[PDB]
Amino acid sequence: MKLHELKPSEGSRKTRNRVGRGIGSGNGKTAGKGHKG
Amino acid sequence: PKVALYNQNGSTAGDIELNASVFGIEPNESVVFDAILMQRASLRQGTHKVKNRSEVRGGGRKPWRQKARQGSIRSPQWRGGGVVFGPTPRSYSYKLPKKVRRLAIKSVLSSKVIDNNIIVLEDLTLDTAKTKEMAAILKGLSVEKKALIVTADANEAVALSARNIPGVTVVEANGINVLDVVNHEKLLITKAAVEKVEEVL
Amino acid sequence: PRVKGGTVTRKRRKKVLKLAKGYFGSKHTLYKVANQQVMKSGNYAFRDRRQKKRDFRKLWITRINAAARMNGLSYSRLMHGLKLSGIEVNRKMLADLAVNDLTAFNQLADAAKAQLN
Amino acid sequence: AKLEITLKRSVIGRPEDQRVTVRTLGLKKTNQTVVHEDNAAIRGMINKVSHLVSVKEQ
Amino acid sequence: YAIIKTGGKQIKVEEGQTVYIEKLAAEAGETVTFEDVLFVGGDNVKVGNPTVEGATVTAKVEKQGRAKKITVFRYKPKKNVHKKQGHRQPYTKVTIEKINA
RNA sequence: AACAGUGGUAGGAGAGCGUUCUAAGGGCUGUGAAGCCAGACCGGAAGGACUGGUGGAGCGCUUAGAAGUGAGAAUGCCGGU
RNA sequence: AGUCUUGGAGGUAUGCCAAUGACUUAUCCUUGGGAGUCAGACUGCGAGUGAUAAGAUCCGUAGUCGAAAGGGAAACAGCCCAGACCGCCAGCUAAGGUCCCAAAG
RNA sequence: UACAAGUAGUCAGAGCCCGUUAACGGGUGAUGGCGUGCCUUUUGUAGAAUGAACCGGCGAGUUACGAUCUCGUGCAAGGUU
Repeated sequence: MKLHELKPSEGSRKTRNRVGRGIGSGNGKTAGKGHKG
Repeated sequence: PKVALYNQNGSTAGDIELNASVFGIEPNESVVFDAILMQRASLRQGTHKVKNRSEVRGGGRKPWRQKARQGSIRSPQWRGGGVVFGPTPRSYSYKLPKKVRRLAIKSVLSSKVIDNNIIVLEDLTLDTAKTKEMAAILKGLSVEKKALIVTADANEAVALSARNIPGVTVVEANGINVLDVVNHEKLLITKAAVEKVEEVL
Repeated sequence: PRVKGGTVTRKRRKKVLKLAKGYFGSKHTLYKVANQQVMKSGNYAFRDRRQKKRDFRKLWITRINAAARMNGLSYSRLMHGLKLSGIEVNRKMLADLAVNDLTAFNQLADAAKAQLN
Repeated sequence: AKLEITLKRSVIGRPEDQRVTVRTLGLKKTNQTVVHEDNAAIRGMINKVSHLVSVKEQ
Repeated sequence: YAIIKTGGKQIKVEEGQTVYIEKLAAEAGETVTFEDVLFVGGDNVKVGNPTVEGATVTAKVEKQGRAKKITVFRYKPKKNVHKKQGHRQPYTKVTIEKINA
């Protein structure tokens, strides 16, 4: 395994969900928390 | 496996057996990936820090008055200061199960064996600690790129030489680890260090 | 580490301001109003790409009606006659061309007249 | 036999029961036609939605 | 000059002129042929029931391309609904050859 | 390939685009780097090139890793007008 | 799940149950993870209710909007028709219409 | 462009002036059709609900320790310091 061809095991790493960064991601204005509740 | 024996002069017609349980293991790429990520972390210092909204100088009074009063000149939306979360000093190191570490080192060694990037030397001795002599020896073995040299019990003439050559690193038998094996293209190891590594693992 | 960011903001706003080229006054200068106008233009463009198909048929029908009344028929009777003769495959658009460029298309009106009896 | 059932009207604004009936008939789009064997059950489900469908016999 | 139907649409063609059709498959350099000729105007006129029987218009293919890009953007006020999409509609450039047989 | 489907707020799920840094491999650049200006180019979107001018010394590609990770609204804060 | 069977019981002038046959349909159960929602609005039917016609009064019950653009009702959140993946200067219809504005007698 | 009534665009369209990353090219547009800004909130907004003079920069789901669930890897009745 060379240092420029590192591959993770498929399925071991998931990208974190960043909330509040636009309306196109589904978690925009209300940030997934919806209205007052 | 069996790998041709070699001498400092560069030529040998001998041969040596490598213990298959260490140099014949089928490499486990996922284990090596986690070993690289763990060891390449825990090298980082983590000495970073940012000032909170309460650690910034001033801010007590409510800035306004008249002739209302709302907030603090140090709220995060002011130009003054106050960072919301920012970095904070912390460690990044963690641990793996011991069997995982052993499997990772064995896998890297066997992988390097497969690609013919291993040279087993009868012995590496230097009468004089001259960088020139190490350069001549390295050229004799056709080692033009980054190399790792493994000795038995840390002789000093070899450590002093090759210390200045920009792509060479010298370690002793119990110092080998995943990063300096993967990183350096070639592996020079003495027959005694082979025995020591085999008997440790 | 810290990330500053100015280049992405400048480029993203400049794209909109360049799309707003030709608008009146502040609507080609300030980003906030140019963005609103560009969105409105997108909506209008969709709606009018439908209305264009609506409108050209209306124009074709009007021209056919005129050229048919130049022969003693109306649009409805001529279309019914044309369909009743199988020659109706011919469109409205192609009919209308053969009304500003070859009024010898009256042949078609004669066929419809013959079938309407 | 071999009736052809053609959805002539939309199901928007109709109560749920007729919607379920026409879905069971196999009609999803407006002006869609389907072929069914002639029985009394198929006839009955036809008459329960008769004003939203035209039916002809092969 | 005849009236062809190619792309679920009809066109009026005279020899030598260049037309743009829907994809129409084929490949540059090939000679396409149209069968549904609905009207053969000119000196002798042949209004045909459905299609003029025994009428074919040959043509030559020049290129297969896609038109200028259209940016389809739609949105709903007050509801945070946006949608952006690109579109280039494929065509075929064709030159009319002999408009009979 | 043959069917079937593709309006959408709260919300659930999936796939991606960009930014700074770090590691490995590969490279650019005083015969002109980053940045800035213009254009009638390319992709389904976020976006990406190529030419010309200005600029006068650094930058980017591939695979991974880590985040002070993307602004049009807070009677936001600071500056300019 | 729909519909017809199968039977029966329940009315005094439409229903209820089982039912296992079909013929169409693809749904529904359990466990686990994550939620949002808790002043809805208007219109039409009833005739439950002043059981009558009601208005009431709520009660049900269906639809649409909310979260739905397009055509019609001059204009029109909730009425009528009808559910927008994207292009086309193609065709047939729905509600509603055919003297001119304004497509068609 | 001095007979004209407008969320300022969009679709159709002559005339004039140009000539491009040659492309069913670029600029401006007399006339015709359609068309009540953005955000927040609400059952419902074009409103006499709310906010923003304009431009630029800065500005909000993190980290630590526990609990639980899924996926990956190692070993497995044992696994781990």
